[PDB]
Amino acid sequence: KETAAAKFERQHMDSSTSAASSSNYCNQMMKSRNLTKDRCKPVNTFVHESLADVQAVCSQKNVACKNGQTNCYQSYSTMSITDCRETGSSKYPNCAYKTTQANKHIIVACEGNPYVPVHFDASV
Amino acid sequence: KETAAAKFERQHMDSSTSAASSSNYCNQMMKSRNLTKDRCKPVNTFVHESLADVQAVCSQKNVACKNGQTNCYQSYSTMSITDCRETGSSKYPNCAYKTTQANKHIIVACEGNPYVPVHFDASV
Repeated sequence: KETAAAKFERQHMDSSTSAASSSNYCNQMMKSRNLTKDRCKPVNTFVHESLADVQAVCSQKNVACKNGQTNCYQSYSTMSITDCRETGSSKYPNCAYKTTQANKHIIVACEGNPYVPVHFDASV
Repeated sequence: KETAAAKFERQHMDSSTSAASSSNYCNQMMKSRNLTKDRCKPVNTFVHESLADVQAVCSQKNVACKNGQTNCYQSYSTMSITDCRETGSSKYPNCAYKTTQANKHIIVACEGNPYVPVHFDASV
């Protein structure tokens, strides 16, 4: 039974390399992470920093979450990210995404012991 | 000097077939990849996925290695593989193998900068 922490890592961490290198990064990554398996997940962000650096966000700027909870944290620094968004013509089972690389702060919800990210709330 | 990363590709990649389909695959491959030179390597697994799909596993689910180290990673999806296991009546230099094809999650050990597969740990 996947933990919320593990889910975060499967959906949002890609510490492989510092940049999405290819226009097809999202198509490959979305599939390699199980996010085109039953339906196309429409929108997803991958963060290209070390796990340690992303976990450290949980001791940075405390902010409200979109849902009203107060266990969210904004990274003090910007991070290398890739935004994956399904195209307007994408239709399961041939999921198609446009890849956009950015450097932006991330906002995560943190929970548990160890106290780690369990939800990606936004990039800013 | 063969790198560890190139050694893994020699010993464990074979992105040319979708499977095995052929009882003689391991007899041919184990020899062809230099795995029967000094002895009959007793067990070995080949992966029938792209090189980028196997290298992407080093950013996938972190799991303990069988030897207790921490640098092993399990694929989120299943991958086409072929296990090769030396038969009971195999005698070097005439190494003989049973060929079994499967679709299993793979577990690899990753090392280096760039962080790449260097050992095939297990399939599950």
